[PDB]
Amino acid sequence: LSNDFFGMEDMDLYDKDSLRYEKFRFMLKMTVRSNKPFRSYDDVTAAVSQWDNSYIGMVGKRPFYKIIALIGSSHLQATPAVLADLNQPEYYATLTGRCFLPHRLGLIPPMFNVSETFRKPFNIGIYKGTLDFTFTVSDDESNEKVPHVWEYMNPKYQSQIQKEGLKFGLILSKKATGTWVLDQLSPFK
Amino acid sequence: MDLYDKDSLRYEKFRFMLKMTVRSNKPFRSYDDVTAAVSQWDNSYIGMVGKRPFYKIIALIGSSHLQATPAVNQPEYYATLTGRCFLPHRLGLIPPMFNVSETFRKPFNIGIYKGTLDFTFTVSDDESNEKVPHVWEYMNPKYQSQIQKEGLKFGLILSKKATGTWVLDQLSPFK
Amino acid sequence: LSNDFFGMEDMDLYDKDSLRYEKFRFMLKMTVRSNKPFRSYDDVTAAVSQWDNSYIGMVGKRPFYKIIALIGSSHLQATPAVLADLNQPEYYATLTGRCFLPHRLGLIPPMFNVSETFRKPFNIGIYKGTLDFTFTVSDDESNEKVPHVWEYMNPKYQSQIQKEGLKFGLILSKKATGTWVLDQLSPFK
Amino acid sequence: ANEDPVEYPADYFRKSKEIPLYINTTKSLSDLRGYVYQGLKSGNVSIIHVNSYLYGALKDIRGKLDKDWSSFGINIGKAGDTIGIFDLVSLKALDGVLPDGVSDASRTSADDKWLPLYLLGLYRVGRTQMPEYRKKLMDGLTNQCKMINEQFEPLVPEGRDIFDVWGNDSNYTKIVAAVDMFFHMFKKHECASFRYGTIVSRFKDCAALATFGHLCKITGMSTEDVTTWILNREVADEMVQMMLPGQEIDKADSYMPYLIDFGLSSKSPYSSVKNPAFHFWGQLTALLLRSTRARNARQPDDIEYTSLTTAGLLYAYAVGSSADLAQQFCVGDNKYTPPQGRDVVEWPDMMQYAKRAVMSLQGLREKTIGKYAKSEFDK
Amino acid sequence: EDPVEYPADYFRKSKEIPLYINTTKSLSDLRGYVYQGLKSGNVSIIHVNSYLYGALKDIRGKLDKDWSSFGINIGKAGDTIGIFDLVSLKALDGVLPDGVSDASRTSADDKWLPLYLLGLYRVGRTQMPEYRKKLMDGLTNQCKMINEQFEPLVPEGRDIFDVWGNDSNYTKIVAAVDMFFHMFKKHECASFRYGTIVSRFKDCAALATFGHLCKITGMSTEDVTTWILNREVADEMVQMMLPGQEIDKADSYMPYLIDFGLSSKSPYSSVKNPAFHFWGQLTALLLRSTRARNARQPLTTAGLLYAYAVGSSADLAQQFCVGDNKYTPDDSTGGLTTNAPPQGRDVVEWLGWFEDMMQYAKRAVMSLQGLREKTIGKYAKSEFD
Amino acid sequence: MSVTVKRIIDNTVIVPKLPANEDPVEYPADYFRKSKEIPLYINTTKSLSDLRGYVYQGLKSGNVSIIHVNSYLYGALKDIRGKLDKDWSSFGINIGKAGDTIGIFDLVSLKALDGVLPDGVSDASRTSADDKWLPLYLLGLYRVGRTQMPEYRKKLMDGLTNQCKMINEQFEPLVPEGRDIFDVWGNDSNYTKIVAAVDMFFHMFKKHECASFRYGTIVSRFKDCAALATFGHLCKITGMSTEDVTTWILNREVADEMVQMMLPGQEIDKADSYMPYLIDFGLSSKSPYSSVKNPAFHFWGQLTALLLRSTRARNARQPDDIEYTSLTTAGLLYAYAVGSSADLAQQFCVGDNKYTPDDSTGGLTTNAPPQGRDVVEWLGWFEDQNRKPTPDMMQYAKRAVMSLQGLREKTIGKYAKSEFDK
Repeated sequence: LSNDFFGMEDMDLYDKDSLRYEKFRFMLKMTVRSNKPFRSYDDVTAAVSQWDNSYIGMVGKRPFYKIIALIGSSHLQATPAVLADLNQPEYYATLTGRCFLPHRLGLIPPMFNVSETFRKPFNIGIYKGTLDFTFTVSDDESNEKVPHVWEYMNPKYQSQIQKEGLKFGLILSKKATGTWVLDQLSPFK
Repeated sequence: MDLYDKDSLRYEKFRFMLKMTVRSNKPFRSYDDVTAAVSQWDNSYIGMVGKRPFYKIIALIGSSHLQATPAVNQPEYYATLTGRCFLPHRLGLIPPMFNVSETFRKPFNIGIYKGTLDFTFTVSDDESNEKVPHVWEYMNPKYQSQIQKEGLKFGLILSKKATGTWVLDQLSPFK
Repeated sequence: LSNDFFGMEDMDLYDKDSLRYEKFRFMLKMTVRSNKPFRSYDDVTAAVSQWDNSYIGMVGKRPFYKIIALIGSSHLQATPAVLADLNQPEYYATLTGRCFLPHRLGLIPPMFNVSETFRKPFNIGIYKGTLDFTFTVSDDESNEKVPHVWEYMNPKYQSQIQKEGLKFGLILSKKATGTWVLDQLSPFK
Repeated sequence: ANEDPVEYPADYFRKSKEIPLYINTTKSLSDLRGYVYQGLKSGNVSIIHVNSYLYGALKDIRGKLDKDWSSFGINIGKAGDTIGIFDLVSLKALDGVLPDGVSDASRTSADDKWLPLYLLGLYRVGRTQMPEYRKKLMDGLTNQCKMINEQFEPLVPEGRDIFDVWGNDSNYTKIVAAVDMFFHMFKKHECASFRYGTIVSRFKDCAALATFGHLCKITGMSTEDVTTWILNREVADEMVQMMLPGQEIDKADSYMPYLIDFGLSSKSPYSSVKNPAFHFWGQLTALLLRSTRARNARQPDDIEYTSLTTAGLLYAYAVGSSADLAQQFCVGDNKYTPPQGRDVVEWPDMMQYAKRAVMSLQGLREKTIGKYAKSEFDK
Repeated sequence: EDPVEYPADYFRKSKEIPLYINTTKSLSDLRGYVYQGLKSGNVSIIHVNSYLYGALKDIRGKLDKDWSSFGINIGKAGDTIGIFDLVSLKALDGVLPDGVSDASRTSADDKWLPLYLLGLYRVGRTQMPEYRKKLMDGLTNQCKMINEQFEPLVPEGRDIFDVWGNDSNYTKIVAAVDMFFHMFKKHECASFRYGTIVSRFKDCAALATFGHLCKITGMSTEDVTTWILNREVADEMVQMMLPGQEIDKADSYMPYLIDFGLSSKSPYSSVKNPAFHFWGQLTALLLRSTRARNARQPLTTAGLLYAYAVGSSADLAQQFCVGDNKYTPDDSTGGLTTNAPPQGRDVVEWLGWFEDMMQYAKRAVMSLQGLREKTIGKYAKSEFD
Repeated sequence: MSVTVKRIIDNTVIVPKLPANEDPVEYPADYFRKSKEIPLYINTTKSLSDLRGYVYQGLKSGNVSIIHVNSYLYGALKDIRGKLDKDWSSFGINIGKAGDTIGIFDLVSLKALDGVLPDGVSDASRTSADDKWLPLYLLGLYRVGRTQMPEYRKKLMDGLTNQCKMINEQFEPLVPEGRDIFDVWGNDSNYTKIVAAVDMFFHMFKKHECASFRYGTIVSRFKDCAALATFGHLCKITGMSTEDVTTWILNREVADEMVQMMLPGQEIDKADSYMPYLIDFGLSSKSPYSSVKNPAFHFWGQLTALLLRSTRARNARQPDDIEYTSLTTAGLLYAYAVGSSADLAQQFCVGDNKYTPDDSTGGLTTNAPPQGRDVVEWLGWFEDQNRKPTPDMMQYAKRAVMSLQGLREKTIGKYAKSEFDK
């Protein structure tokens, strides 16, 4: 910061963290395979948060990809193979809609309707396996009202969201208005 | 060595937040096992380096204040601590901290016990002029040989100044 | 030194031991063959410390190669052949990831993504056998925060890293915060 | 006004005293390296990102000037001060939106060795429009890059060429021409291999001047004497528009050879489309004197052919049948002595000479000088 | 005839290939379903599709290179990929048949039962009892190579598997399996290529005979297209070679353009490309090719001219030289005006010569013992002998 | 494409392209650029004795699993013995360095197989006398399971039995007379990787005390490289320098076949390299040096070698769907050039005595054989003979193909006797 070196005056367009809403529609496909069923959402988040260990996909959508992974992990419904002993359990989750996310990560570069797939393994100790993703995060220049991004996660899961979001790298801060805002990501992510 | 308090005692006050969560294969037997399971929380420390000693003392207070959930399938422990306090430490100047939370999880392999951990640490600076309580009464310790030894194998090192104020000496992980 | 001869003033870039952090990803493979199983980890350090008796490898990675050898010796898990009486006990260990090593060895030359194998028999008296190595130490310009290098050793072993880490020729010290900074290698080595 | 009026570099430098370079620099070098790298593999790299990365990776202030490098009244450097690539073009900030980017975080700092060279080579590659020359240029580029990196897995896919549009972006052409001229000034630079893929920017859209020089070099006739042979009554105006005084077209280390890539001139007067008759005459004359260069140049259209062929045949016969053989160096004394000369005023056998010159050529070229001569002077 | 549909048009319309299956059943219940259906000859197509999906979820198989095709991001060189990772998966909105579910069948299905189900797909496409019996015997040998008991499930008759090809989902599954095992030839389950190899280049006999012609004439594809004549073979070839169809890439969606449903009418088919198929097969037969003896007859002058041009006028031209010394003596009485074959392969020169072949056709066709009805061999024996 | 193609009704391009009926060639260099190691997936979660019992009882009962045999072969072939004398760098891979002992699997990367391990037929009465002869037998079945015909497989089995009996001397045969299971072992990738690694390791160390294991794995050497092998055989039978031979190839498909055959960055001239195992190691799924991918050169070279009276070129299978006129004419011309007009030129000289008499009536223009080996001069003679081979060439072919009793069906000898013996 300014205490370290000389002459790092910030731009006056956005001072430091000027809040703004980024309208955007999205699409998601997700498939998590594990050797044992996930006892709680804790292990689910632990296994999923390693999807971007080696990030090759589009970088201008990385926070949005993180939040879409968060909603996918929230909505991981099981399959008949997740029963007692049939095969390796294989979870599945798809979500499609439009939402606006208040964030302070700076002006986001324009997005395009391009699909991105991710395939990385995970090893959180007790559990092992791979993942699967299909993001379609693109800008929405229309003016139709959209539901809030945090509304899509039902409160039945996520006993408290302020840390479930952090598990995937997000940084949240409740404005006491009821609309969570994404402050930044994990260090240098 | 420096003339102006190189490695002398330093009083640092902070605002913290803790959400302890420990899981094990079968219920814990002794507090030594609890310490052994917790101490492997920073096998791959990614968060801020300057906040490491404070994080270890917060993990220590979480270990001291661990109560099992009423459900105890697998034993799922839980704890949550928050308070205002100051730390006397001999680690020199520390970088300023911020009001940001950092996540933690490492599966502990202490032999008999299998499980994982889940931390929620929000240690932040506090420049308020209000007098703040000491960290060491948040415990439930025995001042004779317990708090100096229960937290010792977390890497913490304590000393005697004859005043009764436990001052942090040095952090000694895997040593 | 300056007490001996005339005009060996130090440079103004790094005074004597200007501490610096060198972020770097790595990879490691290990294979230790022996006539008898290693009773204690100290014997393992003794058998591996001479892995560079005749050194052909890298200079800018030689301290890094030593620390990688130390981390491999720390995690030298046994094999089913190590059981009562099947064959000679063959050990194996592999580690991959990224880390930053605080050291006072001066500026390091830019490292490349190149692998070098190492082979050398060892004779620590009672124990015979050879070694095997494959390092992939190289720079990492990404801002991605990395775990501390000395953290990669589990606290289960190495009751005193000040000497267990010194068995390989390193000279350790403590930064008065709980982070170990590499002073230098064995003197004149 | 079917063809735009010719613009001279002197007019541009009188209008503006600097060459702007609008780029976006609000990105770290590693971020832009990953951007362009993953775009090259994905075949969807943006021009803004590649220009920004090219600026960020070619800031080599190394290169010590030995002599003054003034050109068009520009104090580029003064005989001893270290100079970089972009100290010869004015740099500004681009106003626009920066695309997302696909940056890879695992890309180390091994880019300056070979990646700018590849990115500049794709500029020269993206002008052939024909599979054979494009494939051989790709082979040469891979050979050049493997000489430095030695791994070089090709980035751009085999199909779906996205680098043909890069030439239509003014900023990319400015960067590539600046790199070319900087490495032309410093031949023995350690990064001189970057010249591959940007030499096409040297004397670009100046084939008429190139064929004039070739004519002056193949006949051995003085460049001041060759211009006396201008005929046909349209070559005269062409040659006059070629040699306007204040252009420094004879200066190698000048801004002239990049009058179109730097944006100095929109329509280069020295181009072949704007100079059809002179190019046709010079190339035909060079072919009639057995020059391997003058068998691939395109035969210009919309110009009369008979008079140019007659003039070229006359000059070729003058060169080939009238050797000079005149005393030129004297030791104190002993100086003195078809028209058997090369003077312009002095000047079936000519068709016989043309037939002798044009026969025995294998594999002619469509629409070029060689095939036209074979169909015209080989009856 | 339906207009030709190209795979590029479909992939422009949609960015994925949907696979509609009903997966609301356990894998064991489905193995019992399909086993008892096959033994009783009363297995449903929905049940067999669901079981085929359930027993072929082998994520194993590590890609070594990028596998892009038609702008579809299949994989990147190192990430493990499954059979169904290259087709989009959906949920079938339909009724699930009751079934004959069993319980005594252990977990011995992934070894040989998908092999049986995919092989019967190829079996139910012949309609020659002898060829069908031979294919069934080969299928039995292939399955017995894995489990070694393999009592045949489908009875001697009762070809319920004939209708299996009508269902789009079954064809999509079998073609996806063929693509996956063609990409991974050395897979441990590569035996499944039996029965699904028929999906490869299905309904594309015109392209196959084009390749056969280019392989049998020695001339490049660049030069064979110069010899097209008759003004229907010409635009036939033009419509065959649309640029963005990606027909020269092996690991692409093109060969399964009809099983994946990418095209309703395959442009490279025989009923839509009759004349070029006939011409190529006739020429290949005149060039002594055993393959050009059985294709159904859907030009003869052009084929005979090309066959005489390529089978008599051998090239024998210098093509590798040591630096220099390359040419041929053109001054050694190199005449070109005679009543003899041009001794070359150029199309224009042979056309000028046209502006002995009976005997050449006779010797290329006679003694062609063992011909079959509607085949090009019978046509050539009746016409060119 | 080569150049553009125009159909003249509207001046439009067609740009034809061959269908992907056969997979394109793959070079080992591309694979080694993609990956810097050769993975080998095995299941090592078993003891050596247990795996030995597994494989022994499976072979005796004819139901041995591929995972068990692969794991046992890894366990019994961990012989680090074998001291390198020189460097063994190949395709940018440092196997060893001039003095360090290396093992069989030190040249292939080792991983852990992801799968379930079969139960097995574990036995405990079999002692540790396995490394002497059991890997030999297990590798010999790999070569045995490629004949696909009993009258050769029986000889191979007898040879393997003798090879193992020379070491163990009891060796009751394990696999029954029928009921083959080793036919499938070729399909598995890890088994091929292990067998090829063993073959190359014992090829580098010929004088090893366990070099007998080369039996049963020698077939992996230059596997599916029939075109390269026949090119070498042709270069060795014609006696001409290997570079002048390639100047003689004709018919316009042999040239492009050759170009794809010897792309420079393939390292096909180094014996201790990964190239001969491009398909067993998985370096290439479709070997460019195979005969199915290279039919024309294989056919032409085999025919030429047969016309030069070579015993090797009488059993090579005649490729299908290729020209049998132009290639045969070119091969006959080559054979008449080399086997009739011997070069026979002065080679070494002592200071002087070099040249040949060119003034002693050295006429050239005649209706006689060129009496040389230059491709251009023989080609000029042939085109002066209007590309119609002389009856003397027919007589030479008849002399070189006659008396060839006991030919093999579908092979080159049968075609030559049916064609050049009218």
